Amino acid sequence: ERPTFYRQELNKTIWEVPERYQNLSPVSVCAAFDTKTGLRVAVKKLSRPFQSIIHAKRTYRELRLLKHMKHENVIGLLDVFTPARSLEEFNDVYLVTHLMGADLNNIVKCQKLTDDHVQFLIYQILRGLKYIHSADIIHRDLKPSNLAVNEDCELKILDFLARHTDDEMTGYVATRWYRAPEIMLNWMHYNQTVDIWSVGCIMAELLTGRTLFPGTDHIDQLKLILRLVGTPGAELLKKISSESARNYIQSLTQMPKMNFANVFIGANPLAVDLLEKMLVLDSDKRITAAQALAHAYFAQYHDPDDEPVADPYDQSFESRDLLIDEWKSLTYDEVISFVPPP
Ligand SMILES: C[C@@H](CS(C)(=O)=O)Nc1n[nH]c2nc(Oc3ccc(F)cc3F)ncc12
Repeated sequence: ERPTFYRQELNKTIWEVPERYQNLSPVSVCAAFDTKTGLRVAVKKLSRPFQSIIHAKRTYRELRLLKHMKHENVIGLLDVFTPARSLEEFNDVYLVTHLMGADLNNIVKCQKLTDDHVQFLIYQILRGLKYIHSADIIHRDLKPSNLAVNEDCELKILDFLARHTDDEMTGYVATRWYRAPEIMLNWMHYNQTVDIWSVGCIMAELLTGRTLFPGTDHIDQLKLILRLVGTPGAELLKKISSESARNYIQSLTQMPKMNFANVFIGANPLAVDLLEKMLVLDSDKRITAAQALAHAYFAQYHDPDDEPVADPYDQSFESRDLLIDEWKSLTYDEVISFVPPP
């Protein structure tokens, strides 16, 4: 049956939530206490979820994605609710997940982590990614700020969705530093391995305490990337479906791949080897999450029987054109059909 809701203004926003959620505090996301489960939770009220087709579809997309994700190392949905009693009244959507303490930045904080810390942290990211990728879902925007960790260094992947504007990808910004070159410059139709590029950047940063490719702009970042991994070979150049981008790439003086052991001085030789396998220019040749988990660097964490894959994820809706009310009705069904985890 329908729980009792109570009203409360917070972010100059009127929040109407079930009584079970108490002590709401702005952190449009609020920290709260779930009296039913005893969990500290984050409650997110979507703003204008059905204002346009694009926005309505995005609301549907986020809910579908969150409802599907059932893995230790991936953000899960604890609850989803609306104060509405019917489709006609339906206008607001609230999403509930675990309140995560801090992100990966707060932990790195300009400092080198121990090799054991790096092992454990990257292991969990790859474990989550294997899961995510097995459902043919690409994160597309993995960075330290989308990786939440608790006191015990237990990690969850957040975000996934919305996507950054051209303005916020411009200049000296962490929003672009972990992005694979093929997606940063739209070289081609990208695949799941864009995320592996991002993991390599993250891992290097955990090892050195420094951003791997802190480009001041797209062009500066590419030069930083190509200095490390070398300029593309003929094989890759053919794969760059963009004639314009291909032509610019060929304007650059050729450079060989650097010695990673000389770049990551003092680092575990197994970490160096993994980095070389993640940070490959040609995305076809990048190591996958499943393959990376079997790499000797994770010997003390790897367990083939404790690295689950996801149930199939039906994302046919992505290529579907619908009206606002149709995306809305679909979103409503998803809210109403939600079943809480054990
Ligand atoms: C405060 C923050 C610090 S942090 C980890 O981002 O640095 N911590 C968080 N823990 N959980 C979170 N969730 C969201 O957004 C949601 C996403 C999906 C939902 F179902 C519900 C949400 F509220 N935002 C932040 C956090």
